[PDB]
Amino acid sequence: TLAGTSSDRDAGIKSGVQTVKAARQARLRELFEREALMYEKELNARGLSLVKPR
Amino acid sequence: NLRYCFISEWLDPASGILWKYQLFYYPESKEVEMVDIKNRRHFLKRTKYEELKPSLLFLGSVVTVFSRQLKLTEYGDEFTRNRMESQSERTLAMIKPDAYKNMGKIINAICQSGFLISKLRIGKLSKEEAGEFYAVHAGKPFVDRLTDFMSSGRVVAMELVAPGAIRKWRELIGPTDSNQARAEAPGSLRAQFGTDKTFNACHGSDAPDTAAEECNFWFGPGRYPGKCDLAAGTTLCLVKPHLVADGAAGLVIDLIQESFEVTAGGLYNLDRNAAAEFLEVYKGVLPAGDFNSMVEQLTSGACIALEVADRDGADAVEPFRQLAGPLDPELGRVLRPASLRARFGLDAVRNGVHCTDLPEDGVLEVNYFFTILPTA
Amino acid sequence: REVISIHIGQAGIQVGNACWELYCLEHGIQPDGQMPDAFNTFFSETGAGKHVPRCIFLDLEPTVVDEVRTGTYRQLFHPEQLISGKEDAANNFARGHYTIGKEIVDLALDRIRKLADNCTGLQGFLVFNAVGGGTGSGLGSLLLERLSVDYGKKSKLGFTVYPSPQVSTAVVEPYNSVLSTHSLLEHTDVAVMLDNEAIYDICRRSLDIERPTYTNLNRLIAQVISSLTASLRFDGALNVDITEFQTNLVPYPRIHFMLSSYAPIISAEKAYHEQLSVAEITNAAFEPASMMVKCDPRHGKYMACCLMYRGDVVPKDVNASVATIKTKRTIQFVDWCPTGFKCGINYQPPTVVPGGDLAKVQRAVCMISNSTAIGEIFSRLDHKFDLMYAKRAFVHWYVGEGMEEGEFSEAREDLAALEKDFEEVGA
Amino acid sequence: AASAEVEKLTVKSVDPRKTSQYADDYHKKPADTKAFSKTGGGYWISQR
Amino acid sequence: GIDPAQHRFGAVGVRKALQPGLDPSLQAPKVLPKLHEDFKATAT
Amino acid sequence: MREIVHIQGGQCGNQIGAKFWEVVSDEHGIDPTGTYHGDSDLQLERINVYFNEATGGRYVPRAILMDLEPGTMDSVRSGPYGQIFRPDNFVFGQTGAGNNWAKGHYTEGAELIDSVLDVVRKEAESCDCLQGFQVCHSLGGGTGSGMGTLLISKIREEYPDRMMLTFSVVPSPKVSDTVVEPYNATLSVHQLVENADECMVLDNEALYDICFRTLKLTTPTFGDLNHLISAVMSGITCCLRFPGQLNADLRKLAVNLIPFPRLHFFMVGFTPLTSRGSQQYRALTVPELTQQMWDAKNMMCAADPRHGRYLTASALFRGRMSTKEVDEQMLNVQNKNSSYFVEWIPNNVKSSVCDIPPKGLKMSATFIGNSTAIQEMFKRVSEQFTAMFRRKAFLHWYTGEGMDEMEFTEAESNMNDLVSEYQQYQ
Amino acid sequence: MREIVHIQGGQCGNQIGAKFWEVVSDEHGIDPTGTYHGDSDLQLERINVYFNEATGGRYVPRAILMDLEPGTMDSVRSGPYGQIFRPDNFVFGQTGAGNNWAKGHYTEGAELIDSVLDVVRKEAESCDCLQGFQVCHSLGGGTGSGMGTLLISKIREEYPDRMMLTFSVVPSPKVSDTVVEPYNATLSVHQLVENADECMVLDNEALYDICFRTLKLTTPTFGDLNHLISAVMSGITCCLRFPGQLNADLRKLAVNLIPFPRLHFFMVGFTPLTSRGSQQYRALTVPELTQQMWDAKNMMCAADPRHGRYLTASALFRGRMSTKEVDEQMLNVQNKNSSYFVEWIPNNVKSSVCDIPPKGLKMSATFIGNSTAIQEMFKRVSEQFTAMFRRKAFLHWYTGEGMDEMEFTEAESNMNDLVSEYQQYQ
Ligand SMILES: Nc1nc2c(ncn2[C@@H]2O[C@H](COP(=O)(O)OP(=O)(O)OP(=O)(O)O)[C@@H](O)[C@H]2O)c(=O)[nH]1
Ligand SMILES: Nc1nc2c(ncn2[C@@H]2O[C@H](COP(=O)(O)OP(=O)(O)O)[C@@H](O)[C@H]2O)c(=O)[nH]1
Ligand SMILES: Nc1nc2c(ncn2[C@@H]2O[C@H](COP(=O)(O)OP(=O)(O)O)[C@@H](O)[C@H]2O)c(=O)[nH]1
Ligand SMILES: [Mg+2]
Repeated sequence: TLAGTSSDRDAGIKSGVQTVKAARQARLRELFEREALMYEKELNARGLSLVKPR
Repeated sequence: NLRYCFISEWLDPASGILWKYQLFYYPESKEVEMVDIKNRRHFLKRTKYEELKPSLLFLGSVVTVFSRQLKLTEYGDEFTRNRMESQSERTLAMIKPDAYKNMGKIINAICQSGFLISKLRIGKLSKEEAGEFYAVHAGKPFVDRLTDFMSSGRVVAMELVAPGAIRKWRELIGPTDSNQARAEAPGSLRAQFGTDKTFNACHGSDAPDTAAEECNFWFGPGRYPGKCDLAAGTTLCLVKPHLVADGAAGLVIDLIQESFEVTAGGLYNLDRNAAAEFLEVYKGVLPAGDFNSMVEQLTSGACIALEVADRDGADAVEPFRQLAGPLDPELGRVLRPASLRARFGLDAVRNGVHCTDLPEDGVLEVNYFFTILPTA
Repeated sequence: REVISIHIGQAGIQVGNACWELYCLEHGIQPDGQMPDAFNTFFSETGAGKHVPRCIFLDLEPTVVDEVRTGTYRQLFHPEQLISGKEDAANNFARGHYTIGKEIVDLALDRIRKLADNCTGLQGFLVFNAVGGGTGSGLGSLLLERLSVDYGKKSKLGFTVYPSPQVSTAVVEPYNSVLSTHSLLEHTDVAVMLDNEAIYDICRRSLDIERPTYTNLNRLIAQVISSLTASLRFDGALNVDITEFQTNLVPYPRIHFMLSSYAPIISAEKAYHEQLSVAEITNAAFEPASMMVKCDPRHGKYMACCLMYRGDVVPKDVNASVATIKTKRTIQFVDWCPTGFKCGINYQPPTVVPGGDLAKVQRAVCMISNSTAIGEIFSRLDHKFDLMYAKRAFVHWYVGEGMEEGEFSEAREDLAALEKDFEEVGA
Repeated sequence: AASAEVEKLTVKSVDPRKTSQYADDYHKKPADTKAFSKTGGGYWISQR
Repeated sequence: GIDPAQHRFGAVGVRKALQPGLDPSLQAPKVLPKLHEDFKATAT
Repeated sequence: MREIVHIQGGQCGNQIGAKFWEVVSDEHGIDPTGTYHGDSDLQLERINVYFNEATGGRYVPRAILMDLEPGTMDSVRSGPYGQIFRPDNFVFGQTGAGNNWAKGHYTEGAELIDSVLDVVRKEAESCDCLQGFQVCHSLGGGTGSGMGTLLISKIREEYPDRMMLTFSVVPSPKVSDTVVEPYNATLSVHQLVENADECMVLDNEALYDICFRTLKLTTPTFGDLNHLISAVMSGITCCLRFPGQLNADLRKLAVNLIPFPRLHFFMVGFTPLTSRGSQQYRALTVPELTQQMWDAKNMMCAADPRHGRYLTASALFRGRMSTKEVDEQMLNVQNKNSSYFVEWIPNNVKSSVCDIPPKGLKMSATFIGNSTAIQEMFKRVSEQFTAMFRRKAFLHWYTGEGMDEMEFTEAESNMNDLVSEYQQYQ
Repeated sequence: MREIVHIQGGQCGNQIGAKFWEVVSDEHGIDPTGTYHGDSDLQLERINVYFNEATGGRYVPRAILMDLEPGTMDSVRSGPYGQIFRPDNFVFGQTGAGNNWAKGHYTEGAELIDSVLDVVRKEAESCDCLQGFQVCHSLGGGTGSGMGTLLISKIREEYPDRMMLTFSVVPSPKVSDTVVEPYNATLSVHQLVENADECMVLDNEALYDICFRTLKLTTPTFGDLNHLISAVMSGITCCLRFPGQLNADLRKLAVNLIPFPRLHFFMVGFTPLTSRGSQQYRALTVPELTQQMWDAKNMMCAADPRHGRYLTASALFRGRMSTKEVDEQMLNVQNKNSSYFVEWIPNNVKSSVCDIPPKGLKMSATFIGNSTAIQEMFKRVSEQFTAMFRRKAFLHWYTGEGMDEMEFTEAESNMNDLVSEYQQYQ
């Protein structure tokens, strides 16, 4: 289904569109984590580095 | 003071009634004002927008003020008339399939020589579709064989707006015989990318009324002719308003046409509610930047979007992502200079091109952008 | 053997939010509620493949509570135990004890009744609150009162968070503290003090976190509580249940105030640094540099001490170490209690929390003592109460709620009585 | 510095810290919880 | 180059200073010497 | 859950309110078209404090405009986030008081206040649990001070159990618009000390000093000063709209800050304020924020705090920060400058931390100090008042409308016994 | 850790400091844009003494520029390594003193010194443990001497427990810029002998003679003179910034070189200094450096040390050396020229070795000698002071501003008793 019924909003169950959106966000985050782990090695091959948060 | 006025209309986002907003724009102070035509009351006072190019505003154009995009339907004043009689000259400058293989250089030449592209669309025409076109040339057997040639490849159709636009285009094309054009003027586009008199790379409307009719045929109110979207093994790329404004669209599309086959493309000036949906998945990541700011830049202007496909036809996501390089233009410029984001992406949020990022995601974004937004 | 745990206030439910994280991590329960008999003292097994804790979070402001209702542990407590009011008590004892209490305590005790009825072998209660705030002090005291008239005979373990002397984040917490003790004296059975500045110095010195948040504090407090209940949850060589603290640690009907401490509080590289054994952790449990309340036990004399050992501890060396402690003369006991110790040994070591700051040590010690430095602490609070009360500052908020000066005067003289009791017992 | 810690830092480089302290700290991966078993803490005593 | 009548004589935001995270010019360079970051990871 | 209704009065209040609702809408991520387009789910959860969804995610502000000239109504439909408001809530006269306190409190009030009380009654009963009311007005104007003041009086007569925040700008002699500023301010103060719970004193002099020195701006127009006060107000009510490691509601802040029922006039500041040329050269730490907070040049009143003592103070921080660092900084500040705080109250500094910073900033602060230096500002006003009252200047337009001289003497009495008791606790 | 803040006064002070921060940044390997680009790790651990990390490798110096005329500040931002200072540290007047000590100490000071004190305070508590302050200024100019002198007095009153270095140039009749040189120098020295902990005396005459003889330059501009002074200042502070086989901090050198509280005027040298034509024809050994170090024509004062005795002396070496060679060289110098040393103090030479040489060199040294030949300089100045003051020339531009005559007599008496006690200990 695309959306939720009237009982879903009370039961707290998220709608189909909401759940698919969240899952998509998180899969994307995984991909960019892999990409960052690759870029760090590619930079240290040259002697430069990414900046890391504090 | 000087005032350019237009009635624009704006349908809103959740109570369907359309209506006119009449608009006053002051060139000297870069100032825009709005008063509703109905109710005789002010809407937006003497505030400094200065985000709209005065050249960009013209009859039938869509401009976004304060998160509302309202196309200017038509001016009210006769003063504004003469002043924009000047600019609002429109022509239909479509291309032929023989030059379609090298259309990036052509669009580059166009917008770098000086023009405006208003609306752009790539399609593939059926026989009845090409016969619906060229309606005035139905009796000529030359055209009756032309239509079969035209129905073969993938055609491009762009609307050109410029002062004296019809005349400049009839100039830059060159005579229909490309051999004599090669002999006469090498700078002519037909002489540059023309094979035979029978085949001309670029076709230009010879009359204002004819252009007004063929423009309507190509992208009329409810018309989306010759849609050619191949969902399998295709990726979505977004040429952003930065490139649309500066004219690097020709610089990017020839570059990507060199490496991949380009299939379907259009000029979509999204609404905010469409941009939020399209983007909404990159708010988790921090490399992309503020989700609100990123969405805002995308709605701030027109943008082109093409379906990219690879030569082998296996999958285009990964190869195109290596071509696009890193998400940040600095990272690209340092360790992937050949990337186009590194080449002409300004900074974090003003990056040049946006791209699909997942193989499960490419076809989804593509079919959305080429069926869902276009139908609505 | 089953014990239920209620959490009152902004501080209490965050501490509990670390405790239950620790419990599920110790018993192998995934936060969504299922495992991939020792747990039975905390989690009731409803139906199949589900375990719900025996606790009630309750508070008047909904912001922290629905932060839980949206956090990671949504599936652990479903939304009917997490009681939430509409508006806060706002650091106002009278507002929490009379205005909103009268509307929330009935629902609270009505819920705790059918929690106890689901239970069968109820050991006791243990509450979590900070006495500086408004909700944790006022309606906490009102709740403890109605629970004491409900059952009475059952032990009530009050783990309170007192205001530190110099580092403090409120203004009227002396008023709320004094008004809290006036009921915490004659209601709870065993009241454990846990200040904040001592924990700050602990994570600054031993754990060497220089920018500690509240998560790290609540994490190691949860480690102390878990080390307290490990004797009930897991089998060891010498088990000690909740009823023992009632007898072994409280020599008088009113002297129930316990300083806690813990060792070895060690990071991930100092563990490889140090050779860990029983003699030094028994030492480290007694120096003021590892106590949870900023006070100097050198100034006081111990009444009775309890030692919870976890992990790879045999009983001969704990006996040898406490023999060395009793023969040392840097610390002093009272002449009343020659048997000043109570050991307890459990087999399971303390676990680690991924992303935590503590390493997996083989053994650990939780010390819980009783001394007269606490009598010094209460005098420190009484002095800073009397100064502000001398000018009648902030009084009009309490009287505007509906209280008077009479309870202020009688709580003042009550702590004066407590001060006299500690100083006469010290002799 | 430890290689695994450096890797964790470059992992956290991508997270925006746009969530609250509570979630950001108390978040758990499903592999973070180990099944219950008799560890070598103090269990070699009773297994004689 | 002034028309004596039409010319106007006489001599002719804070969000940018408030929220600089949006500002594209003021940013981290995002690429640093490896030795520097390896010192910083253990220092900070 | 907890509810704040917003009331705007006078020209200065209306424009401040416009920028305030601009900033709030930006922090919650709703566009001026009234739809939601934010990012984090932490934004959706506490928008009932300021908004009501009407039909499908359309959020209207819970605000009531109140004025007497249509020029103000044009100026509030002026900017973006101006069409977001509620057309019915534009309760509005037509004549115009025009810098006359008697016209704002006796003549035009008699025909406008019944209407505004009805619409604010509808806004109060539209929600479930009120937390308090929040009005923004001035103390020099006529349609702002007198009208809003009676509004405060009638509301406190109606709902005596809710909180009340009043953002009031006060006249200063260096930046002085009208000539009857003391004639209106003293009467406004006279009624505010007996009606309102607490008042956040502001002024334009300190704002221009800030925009010149620390912002290093060229042309600080009014949109900027209103932007600064807006950021202040958003910083105050951030703890309700966002979760924090140490929560502090409005009433909690009031009971921590107000030791006596008449000692409730606060000086406010904000941090960080950096020039765009020196922003890159600055670090972002808690001590960096604190050293700018306790700077006397960063306060938003014309009252040098080192000319008196602090009674209490509060610091609301925004952003993921170290709590130990927060408290040690407050303690160090309290210990170094030990004479500038009051003696008979220990730990004069209450603090709170929120996890959500403002948009674009990494870590921000908001200072609220209840000092005794406000008696200088009331003295510099009362002296202007008595100098004019010794010669009865400008008096006839006031007495000829219904007011009498005894009201002016009562204002003198209350202002004077007020400043004597601040001097008493100094 | 151990902290040194920098204070630059006057035109000469600003240009000297510009070269100083150029060479320090060069030593720590940071580019003129403010980021790190070095190669060795040794530079990273001790940049906290002279910098503060701002954001992403942005290290701003802990410096405070201070003067009264914008020409000097513009010349600072014009050259390279001018884009790294914090613009808030450009505390700065508008009128200009102009060779008037009374202007620099009584009138313009009253409105500039509170502001510089604000920023130097904020920059002092920005760090944890102060080692001391480091001031570069002149004794001939007005805005340098007078303003810097009062700043020294205010600072020594607030932080009396911290060390203090003053690099002060003195005027000489042979290189004479202005006319009121003695009226400035006498008063400044009179204040420095009770306020400053120690002073490193410089002068342009000896520097010009050095670039003529040893350097054999053609056009000795101010750039090279400031270049030499910078190399001296980096040489004296290298011990804190780098490890070594024997570390000697600032207070360590002070207690080693100052036998009496008023005997704290040092003369300085520097080695190696060689002409470019002979740059490759020379050798690099510790005896080679010691010969050039103990030469009388290598001192940076116009005081022939062979006309007096060294009370004490110190030499700070940089580079991989054998301390045995270092100490025996000091012993040889002390044994051969035994008449030029004091008798009642044995082993008058303190030494130190650091293992990091300056950029481009293999081995360098820095000599600091507290001799008694400096009384020749002060007699040379005081006699000019008496020659002018005995007939009251130029006196009224000082008396007309707040100063009186007994101040000049006080400076005379203090100068006279100082040189007499130097002559006594000779
Ligand atoms: N150890 C610890 N103490 C906390 C924590 N949060 C708040 N506190 C303490 O709680 C005391 C004030 O009471 P709070 O828990 O904050 O608030 P409250 O008890 O719910 O009372 P109200 O604020 O009126 O709702 C402060 O002195 C804090 O030191 C925490 O997470 N851990
Ligand atoms: N900060 C700020 N102050 C304003 C603005 N407009 C007016 N004021 C102040 O309002 C004072 C006069 O009060 P006024 O606005 O006329 O009140 P009213 O006449 O009752 O509406 C003047 O001293 C101004 O400083 C504004 O846009 N921003
Ligand atoms: N070494 C050096 N000395 C200088 C420089 N500029 C000025 N001086 C000396 O300083 C003296 C004048 O000091 P001045 O700069 O006018 O001091 P101020 O007016 O107080 O700032 C002159 O005798 C010069 O010899 C410089 O760039 N380098
Ligand atoms: Mg609370």
